[PDB]
Amino acid sequence: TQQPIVTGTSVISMKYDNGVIIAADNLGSYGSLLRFNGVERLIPVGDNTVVGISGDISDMQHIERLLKDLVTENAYDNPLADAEEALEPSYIFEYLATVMYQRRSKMNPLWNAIIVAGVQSNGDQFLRYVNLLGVTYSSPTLATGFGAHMANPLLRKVVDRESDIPKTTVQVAEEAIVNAMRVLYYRDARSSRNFSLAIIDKNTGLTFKKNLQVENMKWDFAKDIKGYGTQKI
Amino acid sequence: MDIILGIRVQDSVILASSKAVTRGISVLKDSDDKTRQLSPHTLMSFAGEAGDTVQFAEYIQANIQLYSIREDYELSPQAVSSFVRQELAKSIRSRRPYQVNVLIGGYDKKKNKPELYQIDYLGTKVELPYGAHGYSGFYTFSLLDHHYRPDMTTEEGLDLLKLCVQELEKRMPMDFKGVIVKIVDKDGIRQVDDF
Amino acid sequence: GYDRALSIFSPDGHIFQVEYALEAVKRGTCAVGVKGKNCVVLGCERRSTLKLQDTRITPSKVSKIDSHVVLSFSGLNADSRILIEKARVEAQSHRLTLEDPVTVEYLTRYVAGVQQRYTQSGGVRPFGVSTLIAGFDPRDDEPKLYQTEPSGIYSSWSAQTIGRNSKTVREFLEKNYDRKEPPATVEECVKLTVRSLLEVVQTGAKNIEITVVKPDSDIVALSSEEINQYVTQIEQEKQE
Amino acid sequence: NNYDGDTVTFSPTGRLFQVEYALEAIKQGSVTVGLRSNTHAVLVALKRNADELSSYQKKIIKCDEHMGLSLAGLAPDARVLSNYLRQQCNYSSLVFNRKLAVERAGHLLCDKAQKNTQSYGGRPYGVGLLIIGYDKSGAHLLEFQPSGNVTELYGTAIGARSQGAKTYLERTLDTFIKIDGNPDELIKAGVEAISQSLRDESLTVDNLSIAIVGKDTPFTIYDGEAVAKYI
Amino acid sequence: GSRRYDSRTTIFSPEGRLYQVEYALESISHAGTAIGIMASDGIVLAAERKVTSTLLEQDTSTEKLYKLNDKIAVAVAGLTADAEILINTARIHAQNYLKTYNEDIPVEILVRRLSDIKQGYTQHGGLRPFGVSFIYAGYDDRYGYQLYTSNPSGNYTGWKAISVGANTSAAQTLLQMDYKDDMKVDDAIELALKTLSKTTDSSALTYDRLEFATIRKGANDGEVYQKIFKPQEIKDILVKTGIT
Amino acid sequence: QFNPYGDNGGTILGIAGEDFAVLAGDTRNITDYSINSRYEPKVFDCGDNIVMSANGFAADGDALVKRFKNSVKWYHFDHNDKKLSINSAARNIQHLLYGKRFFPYYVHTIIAGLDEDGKGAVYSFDPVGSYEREQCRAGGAAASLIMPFLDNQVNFKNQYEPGTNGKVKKPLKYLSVEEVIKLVRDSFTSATERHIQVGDGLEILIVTKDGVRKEFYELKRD
Amino acid sequence: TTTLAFRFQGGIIVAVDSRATAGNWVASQTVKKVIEINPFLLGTMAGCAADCQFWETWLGSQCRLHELREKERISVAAASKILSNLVYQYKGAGLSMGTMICGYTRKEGPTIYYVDSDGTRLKGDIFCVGSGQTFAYGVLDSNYKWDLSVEDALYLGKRSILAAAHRDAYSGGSVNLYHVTEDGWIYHGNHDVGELFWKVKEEEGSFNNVIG
Amino acid sequence: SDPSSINGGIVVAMTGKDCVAIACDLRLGSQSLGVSNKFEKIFHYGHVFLGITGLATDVTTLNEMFRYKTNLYKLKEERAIEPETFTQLVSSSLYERRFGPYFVGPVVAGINSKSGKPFIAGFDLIGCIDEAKDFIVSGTASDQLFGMCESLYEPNLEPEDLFETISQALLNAADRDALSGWGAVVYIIKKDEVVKRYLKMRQD
Amino acid sequence: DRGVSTFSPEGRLFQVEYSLEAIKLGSTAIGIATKEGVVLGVEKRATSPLLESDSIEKIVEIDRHIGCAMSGLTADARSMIEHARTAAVTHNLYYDEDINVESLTQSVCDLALRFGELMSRPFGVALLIAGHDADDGYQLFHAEPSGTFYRYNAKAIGSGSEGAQAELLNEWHSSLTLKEAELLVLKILKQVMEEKLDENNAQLSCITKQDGFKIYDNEKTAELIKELKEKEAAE
Ligand SMILES: [Mg+2]
Ligand SMILES: [Mg+2]
Repeated sequence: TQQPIVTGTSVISMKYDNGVIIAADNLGSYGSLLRFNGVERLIPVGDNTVVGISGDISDMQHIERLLKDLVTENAYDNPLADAEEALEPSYIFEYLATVMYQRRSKMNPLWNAIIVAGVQSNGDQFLRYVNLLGVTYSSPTLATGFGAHMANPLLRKVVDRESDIPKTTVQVAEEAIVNAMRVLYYRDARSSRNFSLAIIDKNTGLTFKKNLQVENMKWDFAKDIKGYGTQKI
Repeated sequence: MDIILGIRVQDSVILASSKAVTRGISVLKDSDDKTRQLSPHTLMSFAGEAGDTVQFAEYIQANIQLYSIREDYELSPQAVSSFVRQELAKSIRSRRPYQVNVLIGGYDKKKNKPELYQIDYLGTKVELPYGAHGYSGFYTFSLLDHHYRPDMTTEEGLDLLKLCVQELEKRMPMDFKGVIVKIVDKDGIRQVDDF
Repeated sequence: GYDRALSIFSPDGHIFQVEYALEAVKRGTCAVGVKGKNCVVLGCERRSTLKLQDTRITPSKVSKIDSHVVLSFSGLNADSRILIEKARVEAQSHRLTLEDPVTVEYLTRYVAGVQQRYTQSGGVRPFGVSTLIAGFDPRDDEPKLYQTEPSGIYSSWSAQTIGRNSKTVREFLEKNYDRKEPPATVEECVKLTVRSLLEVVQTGAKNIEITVVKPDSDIVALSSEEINQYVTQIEQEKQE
Repeated sequence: NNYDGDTVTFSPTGRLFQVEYALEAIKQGSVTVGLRSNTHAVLVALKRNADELSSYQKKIIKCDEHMGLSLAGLAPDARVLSNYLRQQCNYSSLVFNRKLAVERAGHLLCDKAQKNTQSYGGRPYGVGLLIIGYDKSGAHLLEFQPSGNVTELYGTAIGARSQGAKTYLERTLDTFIKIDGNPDELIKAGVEAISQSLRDESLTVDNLSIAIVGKDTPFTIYDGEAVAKYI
Repeated sequence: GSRRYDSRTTIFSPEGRLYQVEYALESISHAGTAIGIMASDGIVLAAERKVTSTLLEQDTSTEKLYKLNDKIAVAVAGLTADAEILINTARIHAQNYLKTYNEDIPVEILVRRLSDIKQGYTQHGGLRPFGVSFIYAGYDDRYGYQLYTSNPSGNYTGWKAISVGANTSAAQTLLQMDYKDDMKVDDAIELALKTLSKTTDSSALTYDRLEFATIRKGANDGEVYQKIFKPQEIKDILVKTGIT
Repeated sequence: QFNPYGDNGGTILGIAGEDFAVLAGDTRNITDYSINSRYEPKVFDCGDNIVMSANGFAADGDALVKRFKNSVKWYHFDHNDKKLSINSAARNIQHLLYGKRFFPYYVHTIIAGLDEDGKGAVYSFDPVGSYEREQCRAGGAAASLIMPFLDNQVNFKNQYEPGTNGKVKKPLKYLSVEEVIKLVRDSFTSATERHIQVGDGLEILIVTKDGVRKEFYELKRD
Repeated sequence: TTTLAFRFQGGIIVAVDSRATAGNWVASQTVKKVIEINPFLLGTMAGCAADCQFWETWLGSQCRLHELREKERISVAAASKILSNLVYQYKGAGLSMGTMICGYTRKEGPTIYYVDSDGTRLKGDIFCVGSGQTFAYGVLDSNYKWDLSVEDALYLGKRSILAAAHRDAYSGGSVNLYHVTEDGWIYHGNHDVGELFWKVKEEEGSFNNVIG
Repeated sequence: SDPSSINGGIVVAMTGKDCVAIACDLRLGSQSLGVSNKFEKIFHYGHVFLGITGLATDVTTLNEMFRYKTNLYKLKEERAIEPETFTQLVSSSLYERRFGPYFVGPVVAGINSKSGKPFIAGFDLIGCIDEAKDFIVSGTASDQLFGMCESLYEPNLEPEDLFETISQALLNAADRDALSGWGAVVYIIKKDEVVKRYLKMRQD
Repeated sequence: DRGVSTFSPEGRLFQVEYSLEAIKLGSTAIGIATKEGVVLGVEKRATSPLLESDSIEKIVEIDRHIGCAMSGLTADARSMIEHARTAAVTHNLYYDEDINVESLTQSVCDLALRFGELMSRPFGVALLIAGHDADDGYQLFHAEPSGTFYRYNAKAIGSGSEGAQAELLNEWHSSLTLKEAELLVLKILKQVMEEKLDENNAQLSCITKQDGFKIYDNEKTAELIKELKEKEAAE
């Protein structure tokens, strides 16, 4: 039995024609206090997988150490550790999913929602979700927390089903993600302006972008809004 | 499980136990014998939580019978009662205690005396001339305080017992379907078939 | 815990510790079991080098396992108590769960199983004891007599003997005991049991113990005078 | 002599006699051959019988859809080690959704056998194993010895008179390695290899045992009338 | 491994004997003689101390005779340290019984349990047996006055009169000669001392080389009393019988 | 306080024919009022001509299926590649479920296949392992909507022969694979209309002696 | 649920319903609430489906092991006690079982034992267990006699379940009949309440409360 | 469901001139129901006296426990235990069950056989020793006993006078408590004689 | 001394090889498998005439479809039989079906090598496990203390095994009837047995698909013995 203390908010992601995109803001909330502002919640594993984590940050750091140790362990007695026997997104996800479900079954969960984004060795896009209950699912768009309620609707307008994935480019997909992050900044009280974004492409590989900001924001209309009903001045 | 009574007279101990076994709004049985013979001259009646009562009674029975075989000797009622008390005393501080109250009626062959012991589920032991468990005592004790004499015969003890059952049948809310009466004396244990 | 495998195979395929346990049985005082038409009798030797004994309190050779089953033995006396205790506990456990007393075969099978377990368990030696188990099954009038030994094998016997000079008394029983017509009465069965012990014992004074078991938990041990009457009767008929 | 009472004792020359005696049990065992190409890996085993009335002792055991082995020596020890491999292959699939690499399989067997040679009370395994498999890096063949030593090979053989088959494969190396995309021809080379270890007896229908794994071929065992093709 | 150094204490000889038990009995045969005699109205326990030194504190010493409870006592023959381990266990067992049944433990039950412990060390555990033989003297309301003996094998037997330790062969012959069933305590006291006086390896039997105890019903009306004799009391009883 | 259970919604449906059996299920996965996936399969081919679905709390469902699939694999190893019969699979699943009697898998399990006489079979389970063979069973969120429709159309309940004064019942008969699929599709479209957790897609697994065939159909996405 | 079993001149009658409920939802109408342990032993099921089904099939395995080890069919007393001792170990854990172990042996004769999840074990001639037990008792007790024929006994057991199926909301579906004799148990069919009710109403003239 | 007041009962101990007294009621009940009027709460191990109030099963259990321990003490020490030593033993035994305690209020009383000094002591349920020159009280009428003892008690009372003081303290305390009374026993303890007296009191 | 799980220089486990010598001292047990059934027969070998031979239980039921005969230190077989019976019943509970004869035999053989320094020594008894299942039909297995089991068309174990096995080599063919197999066990038993074969000192049994495992009565076997003698005298 736990309760989350220092928390991270939405992680959002989607598939596009050649790969996957994932994003998450750089905030570590302490209840209503916006305590920590330099928290990286996207953690790359190798050059082909990015794990995005929300929820309890202490448990996130524990999961970082597990992934870091998994890469070390996989390299032991493995001449093909950087080739055919390298870690796949599917291997990394299943490991975490096993751990998440085992911990909930011992009534001592890792208080997180996790999205594993990556590209498999055969070029197939990998995008799957797992959380504190051990619940897992896959979809062309995946999101956690407020992202599930606000980002998914926007991302699903681009990729509404499987057949829309080949029709979606990296430029269009990234634009939708960045737009979704702006919407979350408007409407999520536990979000920040600063965020990180990661693109895993089957051709150009892993591109990790840090220190991105939400921009082109609409606030001007606020000046005209006066009172809460009858007030004119 | 509700009514168990005990009366120690001059030359015997008489135990009376109700025949009803009730579960919910149904009397499942009206001929239940709520007692086990621990040894030829020692009888134990019991009442309490369903399942626990019989499980406990039979466990005690097996242990006393084991002792009898090992030593080729019958334990005294006092010795049996102390053993039973200790088991209940252990039980009350266990993970799941035996919720079972007992009366032990026995005839000590060495002393040539009847003996009645009342033990509750906490391991509270007392030797008495007459005893009861549950709500039964609230009616019978005052009745026995009045009518009981220490030098009574077995027949007089049975008439006294009839008077208790009549009072219970009159004022008790629940129908306990009469009682099975058993006598413990020098000649052993026998049942009164017509009561 | 002490783990050592004490009972092990030898090149010739023998378990010496089990066979040496049989030698301890061969050293023990003689015990005989004879079953009749409506009874079983257990005879036991008591060595007469021990005078100034207190026969009231000295452990009896025949032990009640339940009210309907008895157990005598030959071999190490201390070892026998462990089997008897385990047997008595199992007898009460059987009554508790099955709501019926043990059959003689079942009780024998349990005791034999305990003996066997001590022949392939680490850190223990075999029981230096062979038992004769006799009695009557619940609600049954057919006499039962079984034998066990250190290895753990057990079997039923019309009549059998164990202990020192048992080969002599077995020789006697093999010609004197008729399968087609066993001892019809209690007297005949006891007499044959006493006769068989008189081939080995020495004197028929306080050396022979006799225990008679009958159906429906009817067990009684004979006194000195009662046994002495059989001894007196046999010797007078012998002089012929 | 004085240093062969248990596995925890070194000889004055630095030998482990109980391990060497366990190795001797393999030499007494019936012959089995292993060989591979770039696309497929093949096991061929000569099964042994007690007499004409008895069945023939099964030599090949399946570990997963993509891996299995053949045994030579104490069969129950092969059952224990193969059972351990089944669990490790299965652990890899359930936890990591990953087919166990044949090289890791060998490393795991080595470490399991090693622990039994350094501790008091236990004993070394009395069996030799030939593990074949097809994983992400192609076809593989391993040789396991109960000393702990595991070796990756193009081809090999273990058991009684195994030197004959081993010499043949050493000559045929350049030929059978390039049998790619042709199961029957690779098996034929294996059946011809095991034939070099035969004396007096010949390969019959209920005597021969063959197994194969490859690119688009799950680990499957052939016995009985199914191996009549290769005689 | 450690197998090399294992003596194997719980095994049979080819003849069917327990090596360690037999060798423990050989040890006990060199110990100071202890005698027990049961009379109709009490029990006597007499024991010879092992080669006493003149500077040994005799009055505040306990080597042979120990009290298990108010009704039961034992005479020791063998390793004193081993005996004390078993004695404390027996004392605890007696109290467990009293706690359970609110009755003093019957003598045989205490003897059986202590003998069962000894038996265990001969059958399992891989440890040496206790090099101790006891004579148990006690009373209960079932069998009255009782004498028992146990030895390292865990076998126990009942007796009218018995000796353990050194010179038991000679001692048992003398007891068998002079003992009779209608004997009194005062007569048994005399027999015990006379037997020790003839079997002893010492030059002459004296008070400082003895321990003595009686269990009588000499207390007031239907109750048992244990009397562990003091040095001066042994001196007096030795003169009274005409040994010194 | 931490709640180890959740509701992932969705509904499943198993029907047995004469020489075939179907196990159908929608592909929508949900939590509360949100859609997690429009296509997340929960009807699986487990080998040996057995199809299985464990609907309810998806984590427990995936765990159970995963464990049963593994049970089939080990049954082959331990018993000389013997085929696991549907009745033997059913009993095996009871022990898997009852093994967690005091911390249950929060799922309604249904398996389908052919019995040892080649006839269509469906077995249904409660969360703690009580099971029963049936011709017809709906499970999950919309079970209460679908099941009485099946009683009426598959087992012909409350339908009497016209003109017989309600004396002669409508006779039972086996339905064709074509007629069964019609009832499945109509059941799921009806459930999609009247249940918010049901929709997106319908995946049907059909089991015959030839093997396991799949069929997919679109459902309303609102 | 409604289950009963009673003892009479010609042996033992056993009768049960077939309804399963999860709250007010009727989960099934075709459930087997009698377990066939062996040719001479039956077990009835009330309370939790899984607990009853799992542990009574387990009981059959234990009864089978008994006759392998002892070369003799287990007694009804011994069989019932294995189950009662099992559930007693789990007491407090939340098992919910109301069972009746019915059978014939030579030494015992026809015997019925009531066993439940709070450890109670009772031998008796007549028992009714379940949510509809009172309704079954009402019909069964008022018409019961020891001198009943096998035909009349079977009908009374059937009629008693029907009575409960009618009044008790959590009982219904169909009636499963069993007869146990010296030779073993005999199955007397599945009887749908849908047809049985109207048949009994017409032929007997009972159930006048219902709109005919 | 308060363990200390289910069965009811009281114990009181006082010191006098070269003497001590300990007394108790005879009631054992089950809440309102009086069950036994013969249930004595005072026990002795050699010359050391122990009274115990509270849950009757624990009263009995602890008596059996201290009989057990003082018997072994005597065998090993070859002498009877003294009141000071026994007080420490009671404390140790109670605190050993710190988080699962016996629900009792024990009272030790006795005269040291060596020094001749009168000794009394009391304990809480987990063994905290309350040593006192004057008096110790325990049970369901402890408030009443404190009031009676504080007013009636004076130092250096003779055995015959002490008897009257302790008897009147107990009786009048018991008559103001529903769960106490139903008879009473008083022990008067001198250096080498002990007198036990049963008191006449109201039986309601 | 020396370790329990020690290898010899030839590559064999000392204790396993020594246990095989104990089995050679055991009484003879013969098994014959046919398409109509599997027959199991044993030499009782009573050590004395006073021993009631009907109490000698060397043929044993494991399940309705599996039987078992033993030879060697027969006391060691009791825990093996107990394990087999449990394994058979347990499998039926888990899978609602009969258990394969081979799987049952494999389960028994897993105990064999579970000894060392687990039990203290190997079993000193060999088992003939006979049975029937739907997949592989009528089967006969020989389970040794080495953990190894061979399937046999016919097999003899015990003191007269090498002589009986040579006799089974010649006599066995694939078209044997059940009656022919019964007589063949009795014939070969009578040859290798010390004492003269009769209904009291020898026991027969069989397992068929229809009637399951059955131990024959002394009356039934006596007729087969009388039938056997007449047929040998007939030519
Ligand atoms: Mg919808
Ligand atoms: Mg009042």
